[PDB]
Amino acid sequence: RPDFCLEPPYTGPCKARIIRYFYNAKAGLCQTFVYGGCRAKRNNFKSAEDCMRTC
Amino acid sequence: IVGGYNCEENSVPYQVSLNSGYHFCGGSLINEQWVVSAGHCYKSRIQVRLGEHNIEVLEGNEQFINAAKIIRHPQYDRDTLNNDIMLIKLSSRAVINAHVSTISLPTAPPATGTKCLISGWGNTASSGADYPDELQCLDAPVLSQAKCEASYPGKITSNMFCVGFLEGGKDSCQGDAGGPVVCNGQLQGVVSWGDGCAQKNKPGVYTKVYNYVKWIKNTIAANS
Ligand SMILES: [Ca+2]
Repeated sequence: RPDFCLEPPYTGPCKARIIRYFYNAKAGLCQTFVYGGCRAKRNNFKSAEDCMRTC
Repeated sequence: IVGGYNCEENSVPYQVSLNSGYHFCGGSLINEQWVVSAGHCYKSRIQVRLGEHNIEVLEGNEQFINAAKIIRHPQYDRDTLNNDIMLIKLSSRAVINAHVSTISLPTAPPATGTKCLISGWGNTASSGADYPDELQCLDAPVLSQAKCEASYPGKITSNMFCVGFLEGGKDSCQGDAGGPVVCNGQLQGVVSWGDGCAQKNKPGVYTKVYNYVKWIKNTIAANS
């Protein structure tokens, strides 16, 4: 599990509502959150499958 | 829209929802075939939903029209959000009726103190997530450039302005980008960005539509 998989999800300052995936470390699974549209951190995946693969 | 109220059914007939399988941004109908939205709302395929009020329910007034062209400002900057504007040409004309109509382009820049209406289906909570079905409205004033700059030092270009309240509690939020800021019947802004939603000393930053008038005229012309 890369260490970036431990970051909390990061919405960023933009105000879109883009459904993205993030690894929730405690819960041990890929979960949905709201991504604002700019300034993505790496714990931010475009599908569950990508998220599950990396993290 | 944090700290807003349900807009009356179809009282913002120019408001659109952009949809990629779900509502992701707003926009403004500025003519029968063109919608203005923000640059960071870009995607290669977008369905434009007009005459919506409740985005969960087919009421019977909605027109669902595919985006035939999607033209982000060519100097949109993803890092600074400068030139955060985008045009969408609809694949067919919108049928103008009482629930769908256009909003005029601004004829002068925003004027400080002017009371504007901001609308959207974005988060209504300043922390956590409370995304509404019903279109949300919010009355808010244009802030001076000094306040805007004090709030976001070094981050505001002459293409941005601030609308809201330094005391916090009322603001646009995630899911509102691309939607309108309307003052005395003119489209003065596009919901663009901010540090959180509705936080003290952090009003929303909005793209200054007046600055893009020519670009909009020309892009329309070149794609007519
Ligand atoms: Ca509806």
